Amino acid sequence: VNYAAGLSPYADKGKCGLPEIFDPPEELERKVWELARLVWQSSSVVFHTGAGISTASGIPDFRGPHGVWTMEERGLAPKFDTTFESARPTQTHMALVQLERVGLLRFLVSQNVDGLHVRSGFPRDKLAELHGNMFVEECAKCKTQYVRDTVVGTMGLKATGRLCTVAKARGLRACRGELRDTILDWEDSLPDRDLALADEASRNADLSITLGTSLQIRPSGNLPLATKRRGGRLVIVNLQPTKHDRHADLRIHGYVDEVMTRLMKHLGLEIPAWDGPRVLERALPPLPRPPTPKLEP
Amino acid sequence: TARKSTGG
Ligand SMILES: Nc1ncnc2c1ncn2[C@@H]1O[C@H](COP(=O)(O)OP(=O)(O)OC[C@H]2O[C@H](O)[C@H](O)[C@@H]2O)[C@@H](O)[C@H]1O
Ligand SMILES: Cc1cc(F)c(Br)cc1NS(=O)(=O)c1ccc(NS(=O)(=O)c2cc(Cl)cc(Cl)c2)cc1C(=O)O
Ligand SMILES: [Zn+2]
Repeated sequence: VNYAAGLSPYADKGKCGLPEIFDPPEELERKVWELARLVWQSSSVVFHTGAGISTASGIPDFRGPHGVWTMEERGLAPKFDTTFESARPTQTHMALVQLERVGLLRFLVSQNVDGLHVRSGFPRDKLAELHGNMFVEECAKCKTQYVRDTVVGTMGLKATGRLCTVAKARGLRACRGELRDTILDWEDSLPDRDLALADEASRNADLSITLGTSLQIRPSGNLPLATKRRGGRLVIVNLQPTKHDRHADLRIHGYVDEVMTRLMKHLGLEIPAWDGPRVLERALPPLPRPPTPKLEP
Repeated sequence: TARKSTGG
């Protein structure tokens, strides 16, 4: 599909280029108030993110009106406003960080390979990156991951041409195994651990909220349904329709940054600014739950 | 081990 990238040209791209819907301003405000109630009211909240949450940073999505697959399907080159290294976390990224700090977010499941959740400061132990991360390479022998500052340079679980530097438990001489990228190609198996954690988080969630995914790729796209299957609610935030629209308790057609901005105001939380790449391996001890938010005027 | 696809 990406020719020098060496990825499979046999992929089903799914449904590309559906038109975007925008809920009218009055209906948006009402729906976002309803989301805020649901966040507050709910104990276990899981977010599911896709490419739609990095469009504001200048990274294209896959199946939107100017998505990478959409353009390929109609014979055009994709367009990218920024590089992966120089992309900046959005308000949505930064909002999710704050929601995690205050205990309003149990787990975050993402299909994005852009590295922006990690670089935003979001704790890695509350994050499943189900399709990989451009910045993360992994040792074939011992499974040790390396988070880098620049993209590792291959895709499709290929060798990056660097070796493992871990000194072993008994002997403490270098492992030397082959480091590979973590970017899944079409029909590669997902990461065992990350999927299991995402699945368990999703099963036991009482609210799943999807942001900026069309939910066409499995198993990622079906994880938000497991929530509904055990009595939970499902909120879908997306400009295009999604594959699972019919199962949503609440559906919001608007820009995701707007929704998250309004969501945080209703909860009385500030969205932090971003200092720069800050890899956080373990979640900091929880901030106290904020004071009860005020009801709709 | 579950695979990344559209599944249909
Ligand atoms: N600012 C925004 N606000 C809300 N929605 C938006 C915004 N920008 C775009 N969207 C919506 O965001 C949605 C993006 O959906 P898709 O482009 O299918 O990508 P995926 O992340 O679900 O995952 C597809 C996987 O498949 C690939 O092969 C890779 O492997 C991916 O990991 C669209 O419906 C847009 O309308
Ligand atoms: C800084 C850098 C060092 C490298 F070694 C390599 Br390779 C690339 C970069 N640039 S990067 O921003 O991180 C970078 C990383 C990955 C890709 N992906 S890609 O497979 O080329 C590709 C991109 C798009 Cl939008 C459409 C298609 Cl069809 C294929 C692009 C860039 C970039 O050039 O924008
Ligand atoms: Zn190793």
